[PDB]
Amino acid sequence: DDIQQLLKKINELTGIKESDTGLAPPALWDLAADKQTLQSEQPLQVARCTKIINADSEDPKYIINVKQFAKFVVDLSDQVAPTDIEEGMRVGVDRN
Amino acid sequence: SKMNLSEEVDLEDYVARPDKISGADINSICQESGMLAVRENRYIVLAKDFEKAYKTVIK
Amino acid sequence: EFLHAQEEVKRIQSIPLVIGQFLEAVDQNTAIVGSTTGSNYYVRILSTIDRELLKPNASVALHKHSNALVDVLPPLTSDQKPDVMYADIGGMDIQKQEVREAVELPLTHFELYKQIGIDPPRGVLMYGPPG
Amino acid sequence: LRPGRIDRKIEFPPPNEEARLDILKIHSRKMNLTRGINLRKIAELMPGASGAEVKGVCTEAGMYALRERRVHVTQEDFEMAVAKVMQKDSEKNMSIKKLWK
Amino acid sequence: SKLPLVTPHTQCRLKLLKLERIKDYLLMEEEFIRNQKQEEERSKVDDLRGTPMSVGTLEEIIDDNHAIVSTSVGSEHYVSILSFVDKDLLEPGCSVLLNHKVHAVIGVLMDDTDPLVTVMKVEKAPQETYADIGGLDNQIQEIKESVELPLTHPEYYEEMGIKPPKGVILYGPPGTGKTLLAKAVANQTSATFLRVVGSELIQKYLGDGPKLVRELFRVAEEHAPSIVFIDEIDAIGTREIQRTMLELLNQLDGFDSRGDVKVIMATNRIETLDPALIRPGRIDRKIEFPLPDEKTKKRIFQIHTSRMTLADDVTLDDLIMAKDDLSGADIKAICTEAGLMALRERRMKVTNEDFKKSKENVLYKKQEGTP
Amino acid sequence: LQSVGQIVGEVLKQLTEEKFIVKATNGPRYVVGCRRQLDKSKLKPGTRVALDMTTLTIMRYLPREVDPLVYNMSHEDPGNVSYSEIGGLSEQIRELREVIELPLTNPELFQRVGIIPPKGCLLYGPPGTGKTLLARAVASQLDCNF
Amino acid sequence: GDLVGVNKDSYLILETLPTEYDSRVKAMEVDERPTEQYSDIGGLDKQIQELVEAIVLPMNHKEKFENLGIQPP
Amino acid sequence: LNAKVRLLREELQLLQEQGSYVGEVVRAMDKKKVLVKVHPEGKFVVDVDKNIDINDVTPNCRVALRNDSYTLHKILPNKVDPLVSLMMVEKVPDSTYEMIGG
Amino acid sequence: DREIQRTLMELLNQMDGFDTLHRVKMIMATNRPDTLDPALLRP
Ligand SMILES: Nc1ncnc2c1ncn2[C@@H]1O[C@H](COP(=O)(O)OP(=O)(O)OP(=O)(O)O)[C@@H](O)[C@H]1O
Ligand SMILES: Nc1ncnc2c1ncn2[C@@H]1O[C@H](COP(=O)(O)OP(=O)(O)O)[C@@H](O)[C@H]1O
Ligand SMILES: Nc1ncnc2c1ncn2[C@@H]1O[C@H](COP(=O)(O)OP(=O)(O)O)[C@@H](O)[C@H]1O
Ligand SMILES: [Mg+2]
Repeated sequence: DDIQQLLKKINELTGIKESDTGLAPPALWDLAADKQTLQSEQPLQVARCTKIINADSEDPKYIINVKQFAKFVVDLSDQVAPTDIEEGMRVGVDRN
Repeated sequence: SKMNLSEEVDLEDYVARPDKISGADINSICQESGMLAVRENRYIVLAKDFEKAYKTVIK
Repeated sequence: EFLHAQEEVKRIQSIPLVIGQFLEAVDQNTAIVGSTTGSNYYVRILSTIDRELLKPNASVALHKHSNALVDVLPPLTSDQKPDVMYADIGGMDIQKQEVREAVELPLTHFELYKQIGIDPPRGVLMYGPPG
Repeated sequence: LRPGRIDRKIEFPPPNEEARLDILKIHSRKMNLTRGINLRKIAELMPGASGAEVKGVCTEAGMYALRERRVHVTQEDFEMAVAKVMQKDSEKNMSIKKLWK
Repeated sequence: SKLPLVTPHTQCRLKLLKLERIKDYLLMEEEFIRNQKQEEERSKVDDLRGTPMSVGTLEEIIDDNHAIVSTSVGSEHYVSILSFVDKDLLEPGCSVLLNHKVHAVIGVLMDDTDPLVTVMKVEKAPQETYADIGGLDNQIQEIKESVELPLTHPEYYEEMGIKPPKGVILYGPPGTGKTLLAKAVANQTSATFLRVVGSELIQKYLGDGPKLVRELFRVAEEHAPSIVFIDEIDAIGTREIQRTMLELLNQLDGFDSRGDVKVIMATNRIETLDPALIRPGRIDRKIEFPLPDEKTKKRIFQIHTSRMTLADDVTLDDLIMAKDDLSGADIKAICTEAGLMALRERRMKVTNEDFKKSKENVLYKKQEGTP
Repeated sequence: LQSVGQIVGEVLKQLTEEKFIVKATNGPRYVVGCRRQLDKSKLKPGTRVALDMTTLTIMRYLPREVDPLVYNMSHEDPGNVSYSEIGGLSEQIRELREVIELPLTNPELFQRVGIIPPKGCLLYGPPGTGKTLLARAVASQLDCNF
Repeated sequence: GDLVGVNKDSYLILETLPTEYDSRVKAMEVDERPTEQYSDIGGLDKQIQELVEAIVLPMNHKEKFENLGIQPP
Repeated sequence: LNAKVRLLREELQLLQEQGSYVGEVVRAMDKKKVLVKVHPEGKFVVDVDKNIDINDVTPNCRVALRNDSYTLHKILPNKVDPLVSLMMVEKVPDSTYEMIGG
Repeated sequence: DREIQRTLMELLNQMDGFDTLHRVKMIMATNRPDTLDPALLRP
């Protein structure tokens, strides 16, 4: 009985066994690049594209169907091009 | 009672008649007689309506 | 100053307030409530609320912003409601008496017949031709 | 029932005179009974009860009290109750002494 | 971890001494623990993943440090991966930590779903041992050659060029020690043990049969050295249930490479099983568990009544004799029933008559035929 | 463009003459008050009302939802089918017009007679005998809402 | 049952949209326009004629049918 | 009177604070980090506050959080309400040997 | 398959809610009346 109770005491003293998350070998990673990229880029949401309105082939106005959230009429950024996007296409969309 | 019926309706005939018809059959006869009365567009239920309803149903 | 303060306390539970359902109390000044938004929260109880009203399923009203429990709201399946009366029945007087003693009195006054100690009535049989 | 499996069996024959005495007492403990009752005659008059029907006889005596709006039970109430509790008089010529005699 | 094994069982000073040594070591552990940096790496990583951090599911990896991730609200997000996340630990379906504000992928959370096979992982194998099973010498050698030795010592088979046997069937009357031997071989080599007893893989849904087989073998592969014990293979083995058979057979000897997982199946009715299920190419070792003979029955009686306090008068041989009509499970029932008879009479120390009455009653618990 | 949309929602128990329980369509349950001037008697459990989406106060009790699914289920072309286009069903047309047309066209008959009109009719038969045609004709001929 | 683009916050309607059915429904639409000729079909001339007269003729003319008063198949 | 006024003032000041959510812990993962699942927000990892008594925090504790940053606040009473078992389980029944006769 | 039964329940309730005064009538058409639930068949 004393063996058992003091084994509980050992468990309490050593505490909960640590649970990790996976941070690779320490020498491999970081650099200021990670935090800079985190604070500088945009964590885009994912959407289905739909019904490229293309009302004039000048202001295309594509519809998107971001799943479980909403659907929006939206436009391209200054980077991507109309020939890049098609109907469907599973586009990526900025968050605000 | 909730229906209209005419003064010449003879309920005692159907009371005494032998056919062992049920209360649901009573309701069916009364609704069907009202329907016959409406069929002839007559706003009141006549004895002939009860006659036709009684023989139209049961056995 | 106490009149001012009590006026503010009253001003706390003014409309709009989000309705929710009361879960079991934690302490004298706080309890857990599940708002009708679906989410659950651990919320301070307004000390003005009378505690006896806090049944474990009571509908309550919370501050819209802070979710603060600030009010207690004062609280059939189908056409199962038959909507027919003894006046509508065609004079089944003997059956009327039999059924009325069989179920109606047990439904209305089963506590006295429990005082008898009998596990008050549970089942009656009705037999006869259809319709 | 094979030996490595479930280990024991217990038999529950129909209650005897003494068992009928207990069960009648236990289920009558809550019911308002009256002096002059003779429950032993009642237990003797119910041969081969299964126990549950003794809860039944108590229930029927109380129902006889209730339908008369009486909150007390007497010997006669139980005695006419037992008649309703017979229900085995529905045996008769069929198989009573032939075939499955 | 667990306490070591104390293997005197009679209450004697040796047992107390062993327990005292265990006590002393554990007290020194108490003393040691009671008798009592990387802040740069912390302030970098554990502060980039600023608390709180959410948990979501990785769907796909598109670039070297960019992944598609879902969350409990069902939304979908293309988000970068910071460099410290182990790429090879990241795959579709993996639970992933995310920064709360910008959803950044900040570490894989070790899986805590797939609960069915999660509990199916036994890990409680140490209740039995080769010592606990007696008399199955040839069967012990067969199972050792078949499932154990390839796991403990694959060296012989790789040197010889043999691809070792990797599927076994056990058959015989019930209570002869099939499940016992399975658990014992699970214990002797500490490769993890998975059990799933026959009809329990049969399911009402169209999917769950073959799906259950697939995830069972998937987890067996994931644990790598593992034992899969299909008890009562009969129920499935004797269109939908045949499809479950097809999936099990394909997972036994099919496409890909199965790896290190060993498969042991147990049946009472081997002759009734479908020949496809017993793939002579795959099921290359069939092991019979016949009813115990005299030497075996003596061994089983000895092991099971060993932990019992015994009187002088017990004539163990006369207990055995007979015509070998009782398996080991019946013998254990004899032991328990004799113990109960001894307890009824207030004997805390069993006698011969207890065993005699026990065997007579247990044998009375057999047969129903009059002629 | 300066205007802002109001939140729709069904209403429930009137706690007082001023505090009401609205239930925004697919949303939470609130306790709210009518604005200042709206009627209070007509605000009964089961009246669609608009809510100001800053204080959630009741304003502009709307008549009731049409649910454009239902709008499509009414404003659908049934065709020009007349009774003289259906053939061989004369008795069945008589029954259908007696159960569905006449109780609607002439309710006072059933009022005076006191008969509760049959609630509905069931049409059944092999595929392609006129059931759908029967319904089409009844729709195209009876000037009502179908 | 119309499709309108409204303000993301004030929810005022400021655009009228073409109705969208579903992505799968649009995937069902033929864009490649396959090329197998009628001459490539052998022996089926009676079946070819039946299918053509049933399908293509109502698309082509509608005059030969309406001059007869028949409902085209 | 002053005590009552102070009481009311502190009550209002606390009433300004929000509802702090309700969640249940799945696995403690070392000091200053513990995992907890909350209604459909989901499962989040959270740093414990100054009370820091994590070994008290058993899985399925029904622990309370912060409304912002979710910071652990206090353990709360346990969720028992075993209606899942109670549709079928008879708990500790009332049947007792004295009502058994014969 | 569940939602269909739960919806037939609501159809039953709304059908039984017909007070005598509404000028509302209803037609139902089917090719397999045998498959129809006998609940509807009740007067
Ligand atoms: N009595 C009739 N008089 C004229 N045309 C009829 C008659 N019966 C059937 N038809 C024709 O046959 C076709 C029957 O189509 P319809 O959809 O009405 O049949 P249905 O049996 O009610 O349908 P469903 O199979 O969908 O239950 C129509 O083209 C209709 O013109
Ligand atoms: N004595 C009666 N008086 C009036 N209506 C009756 C009577 N008996 C039956 N009905 C009619 O029968 C219907 C109820 O069916 P019912 O007869 O109770 O079914 P069951 O065949 O199971 O007895 C009611 O709509 C009612 O109109
Ligand atoms: N050779 C044996 N040695 C020790 N115990 C045995 C032996 N054979 C059977 N047993 C007893 O039988 C039980 C195991 O029965 P087993 O044959 O594994 O069940 P199953 O027939 O379901 O596979 C154990 O409790 C064990 O005590
Ligand atoms: Mg149709």
